Amino acid sequence: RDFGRKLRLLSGYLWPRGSPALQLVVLICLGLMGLERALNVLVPIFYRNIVNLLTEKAPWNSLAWTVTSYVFLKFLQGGGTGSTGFVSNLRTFLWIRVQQFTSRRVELLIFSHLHELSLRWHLGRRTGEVLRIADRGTSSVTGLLSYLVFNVIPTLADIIIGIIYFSMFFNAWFGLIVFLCMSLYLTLTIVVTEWRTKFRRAMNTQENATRARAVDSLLNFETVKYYNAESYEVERYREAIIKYQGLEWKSSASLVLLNQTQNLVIGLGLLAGSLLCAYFVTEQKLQVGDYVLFGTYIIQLYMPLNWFGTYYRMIQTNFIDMENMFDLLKEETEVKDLPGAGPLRFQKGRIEFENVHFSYADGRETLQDVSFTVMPGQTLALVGPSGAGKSTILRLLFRFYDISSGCIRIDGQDISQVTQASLRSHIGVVPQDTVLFNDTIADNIRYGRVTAGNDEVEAAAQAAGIHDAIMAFPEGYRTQVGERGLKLSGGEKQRVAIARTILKAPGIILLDEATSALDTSNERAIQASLAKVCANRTTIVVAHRLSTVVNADQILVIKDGCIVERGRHEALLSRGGVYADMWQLQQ
Amino acid sequence: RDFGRKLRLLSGYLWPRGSPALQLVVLICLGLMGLERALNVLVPIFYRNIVNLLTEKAPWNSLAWTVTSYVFLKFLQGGGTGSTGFVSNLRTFLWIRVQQFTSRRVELLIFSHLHELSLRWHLGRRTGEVLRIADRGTSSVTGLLSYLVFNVIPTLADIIIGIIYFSMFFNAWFGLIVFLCMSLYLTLTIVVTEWRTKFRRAMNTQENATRARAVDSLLNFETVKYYNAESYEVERYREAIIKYQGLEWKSSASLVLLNQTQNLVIGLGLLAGSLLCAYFVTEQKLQVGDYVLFGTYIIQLYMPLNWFGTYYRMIQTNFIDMENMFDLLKEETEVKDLPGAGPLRFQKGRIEFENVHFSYADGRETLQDVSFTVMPGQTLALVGPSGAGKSTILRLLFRFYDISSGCIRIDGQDISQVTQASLRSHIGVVPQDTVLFNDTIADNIRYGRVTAGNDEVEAAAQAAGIHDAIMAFPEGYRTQVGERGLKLSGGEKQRVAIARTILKAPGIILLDEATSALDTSNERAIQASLAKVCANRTTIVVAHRLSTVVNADQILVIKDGCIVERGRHEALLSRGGVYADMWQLQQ
Ligand SMILES: N[C@@H](CCC(=O)N[C@@H](CS)C(=O)NCC(=O)O)C(=O)O
Ligand SMILES: N[C@@H](CCC(=O)N[C@@H](CS)C(=O)NCC(=O)O)C(=O)O
Repeated sequence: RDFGRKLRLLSGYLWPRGSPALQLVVLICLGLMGLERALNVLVPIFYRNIVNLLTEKAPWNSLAWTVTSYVFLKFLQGGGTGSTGFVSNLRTFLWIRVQQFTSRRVELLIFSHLHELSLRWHLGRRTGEVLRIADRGTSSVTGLLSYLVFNVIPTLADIIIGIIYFSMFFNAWFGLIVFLCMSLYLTLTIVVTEWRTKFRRAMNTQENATRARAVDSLLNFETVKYYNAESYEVERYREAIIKYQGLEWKSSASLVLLNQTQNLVIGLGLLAGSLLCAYFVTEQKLQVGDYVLFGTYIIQLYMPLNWFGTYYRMIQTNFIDMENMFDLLKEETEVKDLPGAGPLRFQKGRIEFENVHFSYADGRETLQDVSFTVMPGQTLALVGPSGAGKSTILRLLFRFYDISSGCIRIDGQDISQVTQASLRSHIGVVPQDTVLFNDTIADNIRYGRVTAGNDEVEAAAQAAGIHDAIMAFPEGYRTQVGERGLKLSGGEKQRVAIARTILKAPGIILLDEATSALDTSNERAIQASLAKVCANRTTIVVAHRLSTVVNADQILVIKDGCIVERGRHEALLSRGGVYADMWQLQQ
Repeated sequence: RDFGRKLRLLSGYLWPRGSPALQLVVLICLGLMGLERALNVLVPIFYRNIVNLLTEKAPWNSLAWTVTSYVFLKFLQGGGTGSTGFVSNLRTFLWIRVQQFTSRRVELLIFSHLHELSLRWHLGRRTGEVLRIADRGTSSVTGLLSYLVFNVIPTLADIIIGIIYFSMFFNAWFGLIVFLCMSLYLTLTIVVTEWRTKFRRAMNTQENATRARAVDSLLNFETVKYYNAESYEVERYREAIIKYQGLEWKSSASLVLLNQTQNLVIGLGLLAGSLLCAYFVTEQKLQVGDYVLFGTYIIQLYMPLNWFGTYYRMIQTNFIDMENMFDLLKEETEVKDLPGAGPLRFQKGRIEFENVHFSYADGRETLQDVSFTVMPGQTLALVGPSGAGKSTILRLLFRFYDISSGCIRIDGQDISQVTQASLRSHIGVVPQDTVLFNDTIADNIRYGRVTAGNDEVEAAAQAAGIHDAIMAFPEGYRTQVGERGLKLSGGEKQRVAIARTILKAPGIILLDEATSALDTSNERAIQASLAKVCANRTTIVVAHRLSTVVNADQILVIKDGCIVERGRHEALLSRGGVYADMWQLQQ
């Protein structure tokens, strides 16, 4: 039933293909499992020997030695519920290390491969669902291995070994009795389990619904604002509670029924076995100790079978979760890749366009036959209505999609024939809302270059005029910054964005202006700093204000993928066309 | 150790003081617990009888009947791990019903009392934390009762009963042996359960930190935007994983030690008992069956005492959660309430203000000596800068806070000592951002009156001009609406707000103008509807546009708690004051 490939993948993930100091640990763990399985069978034999020696008035010495050996063996073996003895504890003590190793490896792998994807897929689904999928996937990879290997194979092996022992060394009917009892136990526990899976899921769905209902009567506090509607909400909560309680009652009972069907089957068992053994004993066919041996063996072999239910249920789920996570990882639809080879030669920073058409969505087209060429060092600007074309062309400048038709070349070299690393390193981008994550300002600034020391940080503090503002803070570089720490203003995060821009030392500045209201002096200082970092550097600015455009060397207007102005600035001044639009935009 | 009052409260919650059909259930459950405890002691006596009868070659009939009785008894008693037998399953089968009843009652109580609170407390902390506190509180109330009553008292009772039995009917030294073994087991379990507690909490904190770290590398997709910072994020994740794995390893190692300290104190005890019993057997002081009897009793005590060991931590945690939930319920910070008695009768709706002072924050004061009086049917309006005073006075019209100093009267009756029910019933309020929860629009409309039938819904749909939209939707009143369903426009939700306003049919309309830009024809239709619902009804409107002011009878301007305009509409037009502000607002 397609289990072959599944088990092959599980085996692949089991063996630590890496460090050679862990295969020895795995071998030791398997040997310990084998020793535990042997002890589990050979303890009752010593119990029977003790009883037999006691019933024939043996001398004290042999009795003492045998009882000491039996007690030591019981201590080594699981002295109850399987998972108590010394052997199982050592097995856990090594498997924790091996499990941590494998979980770390798989988690790093999935994290890196998920981070390697493109943007469209990352906007396709929300982050919470995918993070939950990943966490459940790694938890399943560990737990399914643990559950199967160390709780479902040992139990079946114990069952088979006990059947063989009873059929060979004890009699010919006890084997049949045990086999029938265990077969009935297994099949009944399996079915009952499916019926219960049904009535249960329905309980989890109802619980999720009744929990979601509760939130929207505490997060939507308009009840009193509208009317005296406390009674209505109370009644609705009562009805939801009633439904959930009914489903819960049905579930819990299924469990009581699985539990008792089991406690019966094992019992019809004991009876049959105990009655037959007693009858065989009373006619000198067996010994006294055989009775206690059979009782102890049946009890001890039934002991780890009490959870087969939970185990079926889970070994299933975790398989579904593994399917989901492997489907996530196996996806190869990440079409933003690179050619076979070819670095980038950033000679001077030439940018050219040749009738490029692109539409980020489907159905209709937004950008078509856009063509313009910018001399290096000139601060070209883009203006237009409230549209998404500006952001689109911003992204195609940054190799964030794949152009459907056209060509984008830089310095006489196509950007589609080079790796993303150099092209993205040479360009610094300032977004509208520069949001930062939870860390100190020191690593925030060093985020520009990992190998750059604090010398570049001091240089940036001197250059960007942030030294006085930074040292004004009494907490120093170890200040708690972010949503966890203190809040900052928009101007401050723009300033730190310029700081990391100077850290980058880029070749092109594809900056986007923020729309924050501020005094003209601070904005002019910011623009002066931007000019002094983009001096003798290509610059593209997107804004709705003419202050940055009046001194700009070239201005373009985009109207649904159309450009109607070109040439030098004096030509546009002499046009006298939408210059009315510029006049009415100036005020 | 302060346990007395806590146990008294637990006893209070245990007995269902309500319906008379559950006292019988509780009595039956306690009787079943007692019967289980008796069986758990009296089974090994039958085992010893069987062995003794087998060793003296008893006749077959007595042996068969005794063995059948013993097997039946084992089936009735827990045939392993305590929670398997028929008796325990029946106890669960009734406790599920009683637990559902008590949980439902406590949850409804806490929900209603929490919903009765005021607003400032609800802005003191977010809803998620308080809801999680409530849910943990109810879960603890159920689980702590279950854990204690049915798994910590029975085990200690079993220990004491076994000690008594061994000291009385068996010998004078087995009691000492068992007592010493059990005392050592308990004390070692307690101490190792504490040291491990520490190391562990540290594991939970580290896990929470690492998990929270992952979300801020997927909700902050700026890595590609800034620079090739995949390596830095991968390294940071690796370091966090390393720290978490170290803490996890320490915790697992601690667990492996508690387990074995136990499996020893049990091994030492069993060794001593078995050796002494065998030596006493070899000198004809005891019987053969006493050996198997002693062996079979220790195993029982051990199962339960194992999981006992664990249950310490949980009783402790929960008692913390119960303390938190009871502290939440005992909170009395609801200062917006009503005097000892006094209903309200609304005649016509006179409103007067006599130099009232109010400050919702602390330190400074915002609203002071505010005085105005509104004739019925006059749409009095407030205007000013970007300030919250307008919303504040909107709130004080609704008895949403307590006036610091002054006098507020409606219809010549002070509102500070009247019931909130009628006072909020006679007044309808239209907010700016009307948020609704997950349900159909039919209930959204019916929200006006719980007792109102569909006849009023049809009449209001005809009156408010919303029937055409209803017929437009092919799903009718049964359309799936809300954030889970399809979205609606701002104009539509304002319209449904007016619809529920007509459902209320109030006497005073403390409406607030919507801040949505829309076609002037729809706005004039909305204004006509508002006039036709506010005809011969008092109205107060807050807006920054002159559309609601041109026809207004009286307009007030707030200047950080100052009012300088008063009089009739012609009077304020002729005053020649902030009329300049009116002209400069128009264009
Ligand atoms: N009756 C189950 C016992 C399994 C069990 O009780 N384990 C706990 C989990 S720690 C459980 O299942 N209780 C909650 C549930 O019903 O799922 C079986 O025989 O497999
Ligand atoms: N040897 C453990 C057995 C109990 C146990 O391990 N139970 C599970 C809970 S189902 C557990 O504790 N695992 C998580 C943990 O280590 O706390 C003890 O004596 O406490």
